[PDB]
Amino acid sequence: DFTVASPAEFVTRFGGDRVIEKVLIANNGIAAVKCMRSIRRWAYEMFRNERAIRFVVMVTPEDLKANAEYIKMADHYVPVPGGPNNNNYANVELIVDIAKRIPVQAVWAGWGHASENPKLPELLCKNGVAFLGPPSEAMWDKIASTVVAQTLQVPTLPWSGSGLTVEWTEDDLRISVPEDVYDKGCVKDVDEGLEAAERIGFPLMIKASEGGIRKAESAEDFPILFRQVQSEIPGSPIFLMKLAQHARHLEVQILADQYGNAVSLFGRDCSIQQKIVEEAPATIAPLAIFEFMEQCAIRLAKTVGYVSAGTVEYLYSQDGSFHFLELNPRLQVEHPCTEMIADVNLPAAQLQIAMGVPLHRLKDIRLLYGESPWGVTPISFETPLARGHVIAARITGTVQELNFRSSKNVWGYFSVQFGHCFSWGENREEAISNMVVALKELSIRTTVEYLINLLETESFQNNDI
Repeated sequence: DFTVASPAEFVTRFGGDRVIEKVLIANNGIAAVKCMRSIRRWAYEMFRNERAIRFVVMVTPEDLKANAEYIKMADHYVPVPGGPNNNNYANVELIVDIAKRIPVQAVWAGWGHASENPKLPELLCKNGVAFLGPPSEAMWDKIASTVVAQTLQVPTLPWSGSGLTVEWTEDDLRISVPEDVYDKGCVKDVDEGLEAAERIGFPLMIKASEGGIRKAESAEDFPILFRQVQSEIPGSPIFLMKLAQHARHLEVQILADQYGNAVSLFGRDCSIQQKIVEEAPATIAPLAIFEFMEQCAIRLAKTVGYVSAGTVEYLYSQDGSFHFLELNPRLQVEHPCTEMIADVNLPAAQLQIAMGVPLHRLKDIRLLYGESPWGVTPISFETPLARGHVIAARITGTVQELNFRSSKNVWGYFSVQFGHCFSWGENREEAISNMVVALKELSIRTTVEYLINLLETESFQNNDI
């Protein structure tokens, strides 16, 4: 019930600093379709015009030949070289050239391809183009980020850099890891390798940071395996990190604006492991523990100057301990789980953030926090209940939506085959049951029998680790 005439009017009235009305999508397949469907839906709601934000897509010969849906869906497309993605979707220089020549005001890369390449936002920024994602400085490996996490009192697994911290009360006058602290997290010799490994305990991983990884069971296996890592990527820093036991992958979803505000959007639990089944919210962890995880995730995001959507990945074990793995600096294909339980349109939030709109002016965010939809006053994101429950199951640039007649709260896609079904319920029990009902409709096979067995076992229904 608050609408405006155009993107320029929107940016002004909602406190932004940059008009974005045409976006280049450097991706194909489901990413491109979902980006467009989500932002057009928001565009319809904000401007009463579904095409107020225009989309240009990049298209390979392969995608054209298959007549991929996202091609005709877009308002414009640009043919690009085929072959492996270094020729097309992951080619930063090409993405940037296309973006300047059209011109568009922003690029969305979604997941895969160049989405994790710092050089993309950097070159886009150099050239006056926005990125729907974190800035290059934010996005600027496992050794440094783990040191940054420890500096901010986020728990990490025992590793060759355990206990390292950096100078930080430098305040919101971006953190940085000194070359000299970085090295103490590295093992140079088999000899100092073995010493570090005796502090850490076995089993542990030996990892080339420029990856080149071996699992080591003992001090006797260690030297052979360490030499193998060095042979596989010569010159790389090597670090050691302890394996985790009786553990589960969980994530906190984060959304940050360009003003140092960041909020969590609950998170996700991979309850069957690649991920076969993913769930939102992560009910495996007691709420008090998960909110502490959220607060750690948020502090990390603010300190590195994160912008846009991102995931903080954790391991969680039966004994309640959790450990930071990494901040995955992009939207993920499983994001509809989060959108559903939080009622947040994530690609549209990414767009609004790229136009300079603050978090507290994002309507979905205000409503999530029980505030007026169109108020202007800041919100304490430190001082919401999940909307039901979602199970996402992996089933196994053309995109076919999945067709449910008898099953109700279920949707999905597959593409060329792999896809997901997503099932919502008022609680976990109903979400699981709706999923099983949908898979049975799907079965009129192999993937469905595999999943249905999974979902029907007591261990899963109880959510054991």
